[PDB]
Amino acid sequence: LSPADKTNVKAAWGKVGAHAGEYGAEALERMFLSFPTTKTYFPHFDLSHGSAQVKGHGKKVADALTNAVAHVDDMPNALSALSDLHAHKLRVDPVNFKLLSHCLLVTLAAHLPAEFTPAVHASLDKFLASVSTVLTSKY
Amino acid sequence: LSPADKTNVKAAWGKVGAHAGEYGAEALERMFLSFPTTKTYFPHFDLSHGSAQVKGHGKKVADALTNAVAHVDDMPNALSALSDLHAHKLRVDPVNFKLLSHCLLVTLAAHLPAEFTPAVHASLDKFLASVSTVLTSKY
Amino acid sequence: HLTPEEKSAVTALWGKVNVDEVGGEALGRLLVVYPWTQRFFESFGDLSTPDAVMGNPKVKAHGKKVLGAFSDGLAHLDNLKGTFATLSELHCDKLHVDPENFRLLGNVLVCVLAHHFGKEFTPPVQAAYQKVVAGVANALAHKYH
Amino acid sequence: HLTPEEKSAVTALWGKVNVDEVGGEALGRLLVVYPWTQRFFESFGDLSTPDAVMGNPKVKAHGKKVLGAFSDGLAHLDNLKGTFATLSELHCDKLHVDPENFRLLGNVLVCVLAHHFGKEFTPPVQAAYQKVVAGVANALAHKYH
Ligand code: HEM
Ligand code: HEM
Ligand code: HEM
Ligand code: HEM
Repeated sequence: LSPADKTNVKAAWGKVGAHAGEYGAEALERMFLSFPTTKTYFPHFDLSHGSAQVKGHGKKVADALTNAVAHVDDMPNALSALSDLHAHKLRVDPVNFKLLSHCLLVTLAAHLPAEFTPAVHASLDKFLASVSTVLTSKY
Repeated sequence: LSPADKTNVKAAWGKVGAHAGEYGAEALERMFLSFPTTKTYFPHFDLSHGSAQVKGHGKKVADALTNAVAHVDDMPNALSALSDLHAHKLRVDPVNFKLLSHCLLVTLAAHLPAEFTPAVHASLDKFLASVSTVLTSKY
Repeated sequence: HLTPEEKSAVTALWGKVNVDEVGGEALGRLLVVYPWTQRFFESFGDLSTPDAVMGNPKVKAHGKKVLGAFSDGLAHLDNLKGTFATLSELHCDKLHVDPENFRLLGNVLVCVLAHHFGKEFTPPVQAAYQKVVAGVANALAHKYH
Repeated sequence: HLTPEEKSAVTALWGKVNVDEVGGEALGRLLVVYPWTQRFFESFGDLSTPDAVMGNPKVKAHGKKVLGAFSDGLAHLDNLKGTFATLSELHCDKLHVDPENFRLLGNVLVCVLAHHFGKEFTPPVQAAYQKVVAGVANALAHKYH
């Protein structure tokens, strides 16, 4: 990531703040309704609106993205355990990282209108593309 | 790449040798005939069969890949200039690297049937993927 | 492929779309977020920075034409292959645009609708709009298949 | 859409294809080169290593049935959407396979035809077969549109 993209990502994610866990839950809900093939990965979850488990898993996805922002420079080593889970154990199809990234971008657009510029949009896409690259790096 | 991957790539590309540029030229020809959208990036070229321009470019691509194998552990710094050329100046669509990677595999297979085992197939595909990621890194 | 409550929600929201500005915001965002796409719009002029792209008057003007094509698609959801036969020919035989880029403009359009409607752009509404844009991308891709 | 001299080179080469081995070869390479596709085939047994996959009797057997569907598609290149209607329903509604994977199996088949036929697999022959495997891939993905 370029110095300008790091500054733009930190600006945007700063303003998300204490609502990150809530936005992580909305992104997972949007993905399951819009791309219903992704549901085959959560057969052990209640995937109805306001499910305790989806709220629970929203916080886990958000805390991991906050970590990735604090370690943007050493992402491969910050997420290396999550790269093992998603490739080796779970066997997640790489195409599915692009569907969740799109659903996160739709969630931030809807909550942060003032912050979601063309410039900031572009930098957040590169950032989520970087996070997806690491999470599929055991392939 | 993994230790096993590095070994399979070095061993396969060792047994290409002098034929490197001949093989590169064939891959470009296979690309232009199979995927006709890629012909628009070379308007200043004679793209007819047995073309002198394609043979000379063939050898440039081949030499670029030999360096990448020889610097397998420092790939972003052995291909730094070519990302600038491909991403910033030429605006090459990222789908197109996947089409060339595939025609490069159909060439190595037609010519080295003994060396083109399924494990060596897997190793070359990860290598050309890695080369493709570096060349698109300025997006 | 849209339930009765879907088609009503899609239509209801569309009517409130600023037709002058949404299509130019979506085409502008495609060109900034996915820069390889800028080589097809060389003759539109200055696309050197994000602020050049958004304010470029040819981009705004052409953005209205794209949004018009989408409205025409929404009117004929049961016959999209027939409505976009001429445009598919333009993009596929003449301009040589990879069909993956059609999916990228559809997804960028969904981002822009969420930017403008915020809370109203609910997950069930988003899911109806994804089917539509997938519908349009597959119809523009027909002359390749 | 193939020319007469394309369709005659596609049909000529296929007659020489060892229908027993190539099918298992194509299915085995997909599972080894793109390891996420193994989760669709859990009941086939041991896919832990490349030697376990290639030498796996259920993979070898299932390969014959895939190649046998490719052999029926050539016969009916003018009605693929029809030929592949039942398999479209199976792959998209029951199994939930991402259509990106259909293209990968088509491309792995092309690398295998190249491996066996060598210098007889000419750039113009490959461009004809790349038209077939895309046309197959699209036909399979119809139930998603
Ligand atoms: C930016 C993208 C993603 C991030 C940051 C992410 C992060 C995480 C985290 C932090 C966990 C919990 C790990 C733990 O339990 O210790 C997890 C689990 C999981 N993720 Fe993801 N994930 C991402 C994308 C995906 C995608 C695209 C899929 C599937 C389509 C997926 C499927 C799963 C599944 C099935 C689990 C295990 C759930 C369970 O058994 O409790 N993830 N992910
Ligand atoms: C593994 C993938 C690739 C490698 C290693 C590669 C390598 C190279 C090299 C070494 C050059 C010449 C640089 C010089 O002047 O010294 C070059 C030029 C070029 N490449 Fe690539 N390339 C790749 C993929 C692609 C693809 C997929 C496209 C387009 C579809 C493309 C389009 C071009 C063009 C247009 C030029 C400039 C030709 C000219 O005007 O002189 N490249 N490439
Ligand atoms: C769903 C996606 C799309 C729709 C609905 C769409 C629609 C249109 C329409 C209505 C026109 C004007 C036709 C005319 O004036 O004759 C047009 C022109 C054009 N489109 Fe698209 N388009 C789409 C995607 C794309 C993409 C992704 C690209 C490039 C990456 C592209 C490149 C062009 C170009 C270059 C022109 C011609 C502009 C000129 O007059 O010089 N289109 N499109
Ligand atoms: C692209 C061309 C493909 C063709 C022509 C094809 C063909 C077939 C055929 C003929 C069957 C057997 C149907 C029956 O007799 O009941 C089948 C089953 C199946 N296919 Fe495919 N297939 C393709 C791609 C894929 C891909 C890409 C995947 C997964 C990544 C896949 C996964 C399966 C699975 C899981 C089954 C069910 C096998 C069982 O458990 O009995 N297919 N396919």
